[PDB]
Amino acid sequence: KNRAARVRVAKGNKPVSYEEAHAPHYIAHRKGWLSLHTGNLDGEDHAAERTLEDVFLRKFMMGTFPGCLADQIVLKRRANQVDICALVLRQLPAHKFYFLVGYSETLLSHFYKCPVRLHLQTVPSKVVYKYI
Amino acid sequence: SRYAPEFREPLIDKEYYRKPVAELTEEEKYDQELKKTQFIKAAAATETSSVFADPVISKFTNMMMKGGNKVLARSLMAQTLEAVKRKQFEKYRAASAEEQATIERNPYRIFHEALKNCEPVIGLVPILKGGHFYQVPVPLADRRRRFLAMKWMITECRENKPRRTLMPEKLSHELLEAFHNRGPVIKRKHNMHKMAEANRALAHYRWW
Amino acid sequence: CHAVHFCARHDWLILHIPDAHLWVKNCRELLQSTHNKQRFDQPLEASTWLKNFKTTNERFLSQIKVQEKYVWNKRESTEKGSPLGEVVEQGLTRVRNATDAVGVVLKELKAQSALGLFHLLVAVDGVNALWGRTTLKKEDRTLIAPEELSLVHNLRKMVKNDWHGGAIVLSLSQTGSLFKSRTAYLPHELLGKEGFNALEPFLPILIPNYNPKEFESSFQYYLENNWLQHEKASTEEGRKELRFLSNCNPEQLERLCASL
Amino acid sequence: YYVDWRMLRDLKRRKMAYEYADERLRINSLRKNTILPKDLQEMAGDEIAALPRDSCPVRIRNRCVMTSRPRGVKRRWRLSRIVFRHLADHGLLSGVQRAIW
RNA sequence: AUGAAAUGGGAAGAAAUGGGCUACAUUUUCUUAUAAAAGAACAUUACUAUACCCUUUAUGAAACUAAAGGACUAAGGAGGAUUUAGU
Ligand SMILES: [K+]
Ligand SMILES: [Mg+2]
Ligand SMILES: [Mg+2]
Ligand SMILES: [Mg+2]
Ligand SMILES: [Mg+2]
Repeated sequence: KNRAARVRVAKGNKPVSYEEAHAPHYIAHRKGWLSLHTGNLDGEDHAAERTLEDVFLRKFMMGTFPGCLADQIVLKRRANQVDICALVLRQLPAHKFYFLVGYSETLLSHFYKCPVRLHLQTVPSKVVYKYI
Repeated sequence: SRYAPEFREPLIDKEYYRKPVAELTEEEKYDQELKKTQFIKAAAATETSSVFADPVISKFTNMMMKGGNKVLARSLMAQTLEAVKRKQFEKYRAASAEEQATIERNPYRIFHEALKNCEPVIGLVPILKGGHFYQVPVPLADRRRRFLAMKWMITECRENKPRRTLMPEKLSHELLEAFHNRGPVIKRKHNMHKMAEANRALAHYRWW
Repeated sequence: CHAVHFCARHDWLILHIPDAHLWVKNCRELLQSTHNKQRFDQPLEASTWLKNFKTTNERFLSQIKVQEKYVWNKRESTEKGSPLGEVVEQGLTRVRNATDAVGVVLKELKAQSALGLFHLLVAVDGVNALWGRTTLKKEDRTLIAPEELSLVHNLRKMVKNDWHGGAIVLSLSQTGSLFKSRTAYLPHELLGKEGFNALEPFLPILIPNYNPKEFESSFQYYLENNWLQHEKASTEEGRKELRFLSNCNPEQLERLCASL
Repeated sequence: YYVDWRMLRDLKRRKMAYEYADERLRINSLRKNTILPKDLQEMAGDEIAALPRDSCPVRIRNRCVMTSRPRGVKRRWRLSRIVFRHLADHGLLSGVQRAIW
């Protein structure tokens, strides 16, 4: 049996998001890609360096916004600009988000030497695609 | 298969399509009208309306082919037919007018009548009686009877020949010696019949 | 071969090389030449040709007589004036000299032809082999060249227009040719730059495929001998089929009809 | 901290090969020819031998950057088959999908 | 010290067994060709060694590796029960 990235069935009480519900074979069919860069296109270089930055950028955002992430973040690279689009729960006060945005942007712009912007869409609570 | 089960085997008979409508039996006439609404399989690369195409020889060629080498197997069959035509012309020219009449110089007619002679009618088969298998004489079907004649020919020539002889020279000499019913392949037919004779006692075991 | 028959019946002296590719490939005995140590001698190839040349021109082998003395061995020589048949006889008797008897024969006929004694048809089929490449290797495992071979070198002189008293009839054959494409038939493609320059000015005579009249004549000839034994061959649909598959090519028509 | 002590040894091999690249190029050039006296070539054969062993660039092994796995790595991403499949099967590699055909 | 590092080694088989590769040839061997056609070879080494050995080249600091030639060439003559794959 295949165990890869499959949220298995319980007794109908496990909420799962759209991203979690779909197994790997639905990638490019029902669900898209969380990161969009040009490094895996044919005749393009620096796939390894873009992929390592993604791993870190995801671990950074989880720790910097602990318990405030409704879904996995979406990374969008255009030219040298990096754009982070994160669904965040409305747990923290509003002013705290302004602090963490200023901090996380400046810190990641001086770490990778690129302009990095954070885009936050706040949800009242996690969106449930289906109960499995 | 890449052909859905709704596809129909092609009919590549030139005269059939050009026959007058009234000459066709209504059963044949019915299929033509039905086929206008059906799908038709593409014809094979070896399927043609040629007047020189013989299915029996085309099948015999495929049973000699090794590893998809159709050119070599077809070449060997062409050399065989020629080796038989050249062997009968020599005999015809070196024969009296009376003898000349009997001599057959058509290689296609020597090939067909040679194979038919080798065909075995009844061969032993394993049949289950009381949860036990017995060798009971059975009537061989048409397809199995035809297959056995060709297989026995291609196997006598392939194996039981000198090292320096060639297949067009052993096959020609065997088709000709099976056109007169005096060959090793005919002896193999006489063994299958001889063995069924010994086991005739178990004939009634057959349930069809 | 049609030209060789016309000349043969008028009492010409036929010097017919049946295939010239056989002299540049698949040689199992390749000796060296005493006359010139650079050159090599093909004993078996020369011996076979001489026996055929003897049969064709047996009549003229007593009339023509050598104009010089040829020392085959220390103990054997040909006195001037003796019949040309003696040169041929020694070549067959002693295979070592066979490649040298041929050279004497070609030299004598070329010189004596101009004297008006006889006409000489030098008919070489497969002439493209002379100025091409070989598949023969020296003791060092290095490929030989056509000039090096003795038989090839002698013949290259006979196909030159520096003599008179006869005619040279040449033919090109890509079949059996070495290092040439399957679809090469034109004179420059097969002869090359060396062969073309050697033979010019030459008269090219194109041999085409059977025309409608010739194809019917060939079709009836096979039917006249009972060769086309298939029942449908005599019919108009058989003939039309055989015309398409053969394409009126003489060889292909013979091959297709052979199986039928 | 790197993944393990094996990745640490590999990292040092990569930094000592970069230091000795020009040197090992200039010396090795004197040997890869037939134009210089064999006495010089025999001596250059020992100058290259005398350099430290970790300067040799054939002692570098490509390891997964995240698990330090010596075999199973894909050179375009520098990840093992196990790590690559985890990122690919989650939609985190841009343009990588399963191959159905 | 069950931790860290350096240098040198990690051997072989009158053995059994699994899988693969090659051959046992004539529907074959070699050569040109292009897979068509042609010329030769065709049983003692004819077919036939991706072994051993001998040279050369490629990679490397290191040839112990791989390729290409050279000879040397042994066995094998289509394989007992039995068993694998293919619609
Ligand atoms: K230790
Ligand atoms: Mg560890
Ligand atoms: Mg390595
Ligand atoms: Mg071929
Ligand atoms: Mg070296």
